[PDB]
Amino acid sequence: HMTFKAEYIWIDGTEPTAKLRSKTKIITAAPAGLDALPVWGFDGSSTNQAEGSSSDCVLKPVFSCPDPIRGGEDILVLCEVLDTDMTPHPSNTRAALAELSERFAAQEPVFGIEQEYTFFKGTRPLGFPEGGFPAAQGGYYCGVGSDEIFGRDVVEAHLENCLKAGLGISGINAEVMPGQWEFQVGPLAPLEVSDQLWVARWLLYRTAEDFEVSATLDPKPVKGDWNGAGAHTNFSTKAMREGYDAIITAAESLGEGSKPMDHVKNYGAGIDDRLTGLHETAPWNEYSYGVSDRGASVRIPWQVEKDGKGYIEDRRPNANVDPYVVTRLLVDTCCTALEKAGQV
Amino acid sequence: HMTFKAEYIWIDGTEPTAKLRSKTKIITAAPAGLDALPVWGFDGSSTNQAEGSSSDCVLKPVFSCPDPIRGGEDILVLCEVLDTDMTPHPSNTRAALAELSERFAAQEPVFGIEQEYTFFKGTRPLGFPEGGFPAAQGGYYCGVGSDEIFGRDVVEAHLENCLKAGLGISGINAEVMPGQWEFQVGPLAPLEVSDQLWVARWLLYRTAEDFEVSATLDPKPVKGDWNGAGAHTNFSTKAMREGYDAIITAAESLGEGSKPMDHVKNYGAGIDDRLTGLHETAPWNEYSYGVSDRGASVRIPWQVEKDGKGYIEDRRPNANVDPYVVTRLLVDTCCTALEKAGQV
Amino acid sequence: HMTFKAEYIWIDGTEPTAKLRSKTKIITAAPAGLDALPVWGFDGSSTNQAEGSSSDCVLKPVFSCPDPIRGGEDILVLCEVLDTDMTPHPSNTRAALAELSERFAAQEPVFGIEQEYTFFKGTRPLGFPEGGFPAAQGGYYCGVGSDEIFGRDVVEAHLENCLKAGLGISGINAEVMPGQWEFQVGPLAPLEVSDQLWVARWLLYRTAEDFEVSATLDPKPVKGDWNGAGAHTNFSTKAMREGYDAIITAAESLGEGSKPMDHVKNYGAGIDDRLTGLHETAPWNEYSYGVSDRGASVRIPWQVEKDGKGYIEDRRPNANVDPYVVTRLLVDTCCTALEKAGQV
Amino acid sequence: HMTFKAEYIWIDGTEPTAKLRSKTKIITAAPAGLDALPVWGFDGSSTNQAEGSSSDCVLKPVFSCPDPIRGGEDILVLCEVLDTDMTPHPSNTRAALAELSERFAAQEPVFGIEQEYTFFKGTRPLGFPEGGFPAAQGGYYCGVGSDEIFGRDVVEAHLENCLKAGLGISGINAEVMPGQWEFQVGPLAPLEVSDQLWVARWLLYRTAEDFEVSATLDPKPVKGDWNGAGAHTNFSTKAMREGYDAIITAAESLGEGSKPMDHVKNYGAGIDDRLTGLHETAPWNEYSYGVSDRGASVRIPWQVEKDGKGYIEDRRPNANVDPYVVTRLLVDTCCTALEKAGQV
Amino acid sequence: HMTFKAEYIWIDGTEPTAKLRSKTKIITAAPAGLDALPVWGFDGSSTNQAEGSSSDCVLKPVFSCPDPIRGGEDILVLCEVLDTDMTPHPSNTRAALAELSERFAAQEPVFGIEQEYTFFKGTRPLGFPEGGFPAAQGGYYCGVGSDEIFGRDVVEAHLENCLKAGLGISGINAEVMPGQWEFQVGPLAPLEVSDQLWVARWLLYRTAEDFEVSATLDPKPVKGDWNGAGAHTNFSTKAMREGYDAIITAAESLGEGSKPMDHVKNYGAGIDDRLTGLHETAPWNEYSYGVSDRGASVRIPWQVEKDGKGYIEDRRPNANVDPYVVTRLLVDTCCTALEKAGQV
Ligand code: NA
Ligand code: NA
Repeated sequence: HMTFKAEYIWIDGTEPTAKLRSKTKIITAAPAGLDALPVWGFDGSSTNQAEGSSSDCVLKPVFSCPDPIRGGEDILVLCEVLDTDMTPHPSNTRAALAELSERFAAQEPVFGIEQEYTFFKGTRPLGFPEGGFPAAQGGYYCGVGSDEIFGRDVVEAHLENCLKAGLGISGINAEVMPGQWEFQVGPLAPLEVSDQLWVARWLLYRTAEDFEVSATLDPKPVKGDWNGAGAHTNFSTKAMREGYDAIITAAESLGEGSKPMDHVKNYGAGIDDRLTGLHETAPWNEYSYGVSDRGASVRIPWQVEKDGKGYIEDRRPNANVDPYVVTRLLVDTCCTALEKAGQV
Repeated sequence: HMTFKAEYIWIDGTEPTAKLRSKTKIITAAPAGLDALPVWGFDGSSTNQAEGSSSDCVLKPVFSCPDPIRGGEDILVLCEVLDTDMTPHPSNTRAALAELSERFAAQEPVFGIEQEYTFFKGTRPLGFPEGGFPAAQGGYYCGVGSDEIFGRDVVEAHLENCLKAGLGISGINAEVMPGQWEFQVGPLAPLEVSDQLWVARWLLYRTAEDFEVSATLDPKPVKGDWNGAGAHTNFSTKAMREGYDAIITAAESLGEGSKPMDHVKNYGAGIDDRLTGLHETAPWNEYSYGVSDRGASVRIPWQVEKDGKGYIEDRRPNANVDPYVVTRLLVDTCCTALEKAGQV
Repeated sequence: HMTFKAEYIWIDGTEPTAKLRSKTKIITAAPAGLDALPVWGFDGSSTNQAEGSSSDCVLKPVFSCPDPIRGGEDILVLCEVLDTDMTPHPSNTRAALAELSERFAAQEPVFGIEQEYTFFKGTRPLGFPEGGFPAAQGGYYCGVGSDEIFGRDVVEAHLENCLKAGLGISGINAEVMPGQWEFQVGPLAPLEVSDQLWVARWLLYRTAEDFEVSATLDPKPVKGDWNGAGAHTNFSTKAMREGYDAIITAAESLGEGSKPMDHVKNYGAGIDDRLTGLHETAPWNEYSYGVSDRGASVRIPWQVEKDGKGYIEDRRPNANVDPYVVTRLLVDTCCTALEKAGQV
Repeated sequence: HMTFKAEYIWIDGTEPTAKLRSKTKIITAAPAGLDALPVWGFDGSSTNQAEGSSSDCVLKPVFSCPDPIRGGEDILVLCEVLDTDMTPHPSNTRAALAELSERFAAQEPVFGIEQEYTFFKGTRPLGFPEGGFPAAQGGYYCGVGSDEIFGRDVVEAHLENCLKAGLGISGINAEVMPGQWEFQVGPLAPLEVSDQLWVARWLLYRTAEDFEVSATLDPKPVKGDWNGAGAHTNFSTKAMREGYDAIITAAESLGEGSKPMDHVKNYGAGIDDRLTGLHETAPWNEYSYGVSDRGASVRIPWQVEKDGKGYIEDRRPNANVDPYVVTRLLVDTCCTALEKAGQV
Repeated sequence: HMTFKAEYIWIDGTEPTAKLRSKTKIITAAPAGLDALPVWGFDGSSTNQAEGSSSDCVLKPVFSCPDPIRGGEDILVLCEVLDTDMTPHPSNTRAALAELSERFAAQEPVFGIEQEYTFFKGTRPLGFPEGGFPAAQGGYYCGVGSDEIFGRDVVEAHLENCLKAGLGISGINAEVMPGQWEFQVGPLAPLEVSDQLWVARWLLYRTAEDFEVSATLDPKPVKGDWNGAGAHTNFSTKAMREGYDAIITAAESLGEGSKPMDHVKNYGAGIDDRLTGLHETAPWNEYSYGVSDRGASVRIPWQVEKDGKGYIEDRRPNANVDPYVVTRLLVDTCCTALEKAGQV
């Protein structure tokens, strides 16, 4: 049997937005999926999962895939973080989703996440001239040419790495702001879409190291009329894919009670800076939904309304949202209302 | 079974000159030609097919070829743009040509397009020294050597890419201005010549990104005696290839009525800057045709006149002309006169 | 017959800290393991193993592995240094360890060494800006991304080289200080852990040459709150892996008599700069041990205390400790105390 | 069936020294040698082969070989230039040589050309320091090492390309001036040597583009005691290869009548700058010949005088001579004189 | 039939120190070793083998090997230089050695040469900072790491090149001065060691060209306490390999009569700058020999004295010595004395 490299990847307890951590384990064993991979540990003081004298943390594999960069038999191992007593660590946001995922498995929730990000070279946006601004927006989005496209080599390398890892990438595109890009993950189950997006994020930062650039998931990287970075989330249940009434209930459910504030205060840090009335999308403090409405909080695509079935698009989440969090909330809110409505 | 990349390419509604757009779709299916390729959509506001609050657009594949850059099983997909009701979008200029292509199919129109372009590095022409001018024109055209040739690495990469894509390239050459180049598409039927030229343009910008340079189809990139960039168009019907009388009819039809202004006002933005009396070609406001006359609006090549059959060359179109448009006008004007004349 | 390259590597007599030396021998003989390798010699005057007019030294191979850098049939040969009468040279610290390894072979001592190091470009730390300081520590440790990760290309290259060399590397990680890294060697027998670590160090310096950077094993490369570089050593015997009783015995033995100073004055040059009271760990001048205490001289991990068996961690050795010396001392102190207690 | 690239190369009508021009034709046909290769055309106004209103020029293939740079099935096509009536264009210097070649085919004339050139980076000689002079000549000629050798990478690539092209190269060497080089073509018949040399020149400029340097055939690139660039020509007939009497006849024919100025005024532009009394060879205004005399206009090598048979070397032609011209003149003068003398 | 490149390499008549010259010959023949290779010629005026009006020189192949740089079937041809009458040219030092080799062939003389050299980037030593000095000597010799090792990539390409050439390289190491290196050739017969060392020298300069650095065999490249470059020579005869009495006769013969001055004045230019009293070795004006004496002119290694048989080491020759000269002088002096002594 063989010796291989295992990259253990986890999420820390940094505030307001948590960060990825990883280290390499050299494993000398007979290959098997996930279940044969050892739990591991690290020092919490260094990752804000203590920054104190009593937290030592345990790494528990939850997802694994091939390491496309290292190649060969090497693998990536996404972990959840546990306390020494094997209970979920307070930073752990996966465990809550797993519970809700299981609770609502009958409805078969499916997600697509459109993850945006912006390239930087140091403090400078990669698409910006030093000490200045590029031409106004219009030619960057879905663009071509050196004048309007920045970081394509990175984006292509990242896309190839994600596919080699087996992640469900449906597309990529260049965004409205120069040096701003998007990739779409899904359609997938709530734990699976969330796990893959974190791994895909890890691949983006990591791939970009070789090109000596940085990527940021900051929602408003440059102040002004320059475009924000979102993480639009597409969501449906079997009933929603079957009929239009479920589609309306889900959209209505998000507008009920404290749910608008409940989601928005968990949809990523600095959300007030990105969600303004004037550009995309709607203000963070009011909820709306509509057909083909890019100004609404939630959009129902024109095809969905025509077909009387489909999915809905939540345009509120920031590019820096935790996928474990956004998926949990939408499943908790929408699926609960659908059960009550009998639209299951 | 396989996963492959599809780059969906389209033309936007930008004024005065429309621009290429592209995004990547990841497709998991059994390969089949074009008809099996899914229709797609995009948000028009970002592409001047709204820049408003109401436009959603549909992508309909019309042409496909291998992606020479990605390689393997990856492909390029040229699309036309439709409204949600599947009617042509106002930006769509292919549909009018497709209609005219059908109307005159018995005459069998064929086109060759000589597409010129100029390399730039930022705001600087690639062949120009920073802050200055190179030696006057004369040694650049069909030249050799580092002193007189700029961007050959890009040009060669681009040509190989076109051929791998299966495009009908007949030749390439270095042009009169330093860092100015030409490639020839044809001979082809009107839709095919127009589609392939658009894909070849897209390949040019995209190929040049890797070399950190820009290409421009601006008709007069440098003011003065420096050469303009045209897209000279060669055109014929079966009757023109058979006999000389149809050639004179074709040449005369372009000078009748409002046809000179009708063509010239669709022959690209900034045509007044390129079409001056003094150098190439003829002034934009007067129509002339002649045998072997490079100062004329339309030239009859000396071989065509010797053989009593051949084609004609329209020297008026700018390098920034829409191929869908220039082909449509020539088919409309020339083929209509030939039908009346009985020369079909 | 065939020719292959052999890199003869040794440790000099430099003070306070000894240095690696190497040269290449071209061998035309039939390959066989270690025993067929010729003894060799060198000039001591140049290596601080004379600095006089009478010392000629003999190189005798003790370990060999593939040269991962040269590749093919080429090999690395680690040697010990002997006088011309074939007795150990005064610089030789392996020979003391070899006697003790045999004397206590029944206890089956095993070591793991966590070897930290810092990248430099000239006098500047690789993770530091010129003339300045980076953001405070926190995001570097086990990090990802260009803002926080420096020297990863070297680290992957070094790790792949160690594994190709067949060395027992258990893991690597990015450390608390920017441009600081760690690799873990073990678990291994005392001479074997010591031999492989020296070869791994040589591989680090040599691999880093290709990237035009430097590595240092200096214990406090930057003054202040910036992290020191250590070589934490994990140690156990069969009795220790069997029971908790040996662990207390092992931990107390290190605190008895002159053993704290006996060890500490051999635990690397400049130890007073790294082992300060205020942060990790304990002052270089006081010995303490405790369960899960990162501030102690010796820590008993929580898993070890829970299982009533395991190993102990000596947090005192500097990154510049000689592994032959630190391993010898721990085996000498702990195994002697364990024998007396009957706990073997 | 297959598609391949054909690079049509020709010589223009520029004065005083004509220049190479080239463009690419994409061919989709079954390969066959030269005769199946299409005639082509170009615009003369841009190449000093019109600068007028009546010249359209015809490209007629006369020689072809593989394209060593493009590789595969791609080829280089050397053409001669014709008027539209298929007669030789005034710039065409090949046709005069072809008449004369056939006229004297019984004597079997053969030529070898030692073609010198100098590398430049912009206005700076590649072997020169910026703003200054290198050490005086002596260590450059046939030298080795970075201090004395400049452009070898270009030189090796050019040689490998020529051999891949099938050209008759006998040798290369580094010349007396730094960054000055030589290659030898031959021994060959007059049309072939001239054709191959032109292709070898074209390959030199073209290869050098990739290294971002220039090559010049200027006879005196740097003024002063720095060495000039010549094109020494080796010439013989069957009678000359047979006997010494023909050699004397050949050597004497060049000194008769107006033949010295007749040749010299066609031996390249700026010949007065290179051919001075003081160094090589003899002054441009006097004819001399001698055995082994490098200061003479024409040299009889010592082996030729020893063997009583051989060839002669004309040391007068500049590096910028047209090979079609020098070969025509030497054949015309010597072969005519040999005929009159009866030594054929 | 096939074509291969032959690089003809020779030594010039430059004073005080001769230089390598080379040119390329293109050969079209059936391959065979040495005997099938054509003699060639060159112009002496350019190479200090005339600097007059009467020398044309002949190249006669004496040694050949594969060209490791060109690879494939291409070869290096080391030549000796002859006058046109086929007698040895005055610059030729090989011919003298060939005579003594035959005269003393019965004694079976054998040589090893340790060839030192220093890297330069322009006028600056490669290991020196611009405008200053690096740390004092001690860590460079047999060193590792970017701080102390300079030019290793060149050294490695060169070593691999020499082995591919089939040259007898026994080892390489880094020397006391930064950017100073050594390779050892031998043990071999006098003509073979001398021929291989010249080819190895030629390969070093040539390999170093690709890295854009220079190598020098200057004996004292930086004035002061910085180390000189020598060419230590190991020498033995069959009798010396058999017994110690022969060893003593050889060491004494070198101290007799005019032998110390005869050798020293032929041991390379600038020997007085390297051979000073203070340091290594002995002053150029005094002869001494001793066992293990690094300060003696000639050293008898300790193994030789222990075993009562072996070789001797002449530490006097400069790195810029002609191997043909040092080997001849050593054979003449020692072997002559051994014949008289009856120790043959
Ligand atoms: Na990050
Ligand atoms: Na030299």
